Amino acid sequence: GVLKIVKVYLAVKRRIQPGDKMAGRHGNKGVISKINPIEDMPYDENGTPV
Amino acid sequence: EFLKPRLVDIEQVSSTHAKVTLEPLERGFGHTLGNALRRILLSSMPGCAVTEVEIDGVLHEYSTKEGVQEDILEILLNLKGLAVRVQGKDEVILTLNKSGIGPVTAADITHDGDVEIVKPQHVICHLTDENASISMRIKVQRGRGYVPASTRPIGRLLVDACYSPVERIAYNVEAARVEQRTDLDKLVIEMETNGTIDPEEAIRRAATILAEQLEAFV
Repeated sequence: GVLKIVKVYLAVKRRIQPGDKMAGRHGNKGVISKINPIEDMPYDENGTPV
Repeated sequence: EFLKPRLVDIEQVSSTHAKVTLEPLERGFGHTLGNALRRILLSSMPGCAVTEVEIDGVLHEYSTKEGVQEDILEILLNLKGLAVRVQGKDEVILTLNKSGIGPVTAADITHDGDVEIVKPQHVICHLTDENASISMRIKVQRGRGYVPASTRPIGRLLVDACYSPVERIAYNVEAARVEQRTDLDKLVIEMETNGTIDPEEAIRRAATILAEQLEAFV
């Protein structure tokens, strides 16, 4: 009953956003709650932010 | 009264990172100025990142080009990491044409004498066979902050814009035993740029931004 089929393959790119569930290898879950600015994060004595 | 700090020294250790010094400072002003300048530098610094690329035989970034082992997406990542300083213009279109076996680095870009590549060893891709040639047009444009392609021809590939020359800023407040007076502070600012911003210019711009923001109530 079908004449012709056209299949289109989109390639979406999902970066990150508040809401996405990230986890670890030890059962530590958690959804991202905020994408903090680079200069608002805690930093050690060498200036490297976490 | 309050002694005025001034840029007394610029110890440029390497091409990327430098170490500036401010002296003298009163009690507490060392940390205040250090943190204010660190936040300004990490936030708002003009940069010359790549925005658009156009490889000739490539339609979308999820494809491959014969003779190049990097995927087009990896090529776009390598171009996104490209550090370049443009001086007389805001936007500019660099041209890359390279053929033959070997690493296509950033030194193969057409010079465009008002545009300087600061890291010629930056490998962009690899050409595997001799009969292969790549030709791309790279739109390097001036901007501020981080502008992803989601916010802003079917052969034009858009890359995420990351116009921020600085990569790491740290400051240290020490005791400047000078001028026959004790209990004075000296602020040493260690900044890690990608080479496209002079540290004295960075500090000057950071102080200018603070001075402009303070005009709201003075």
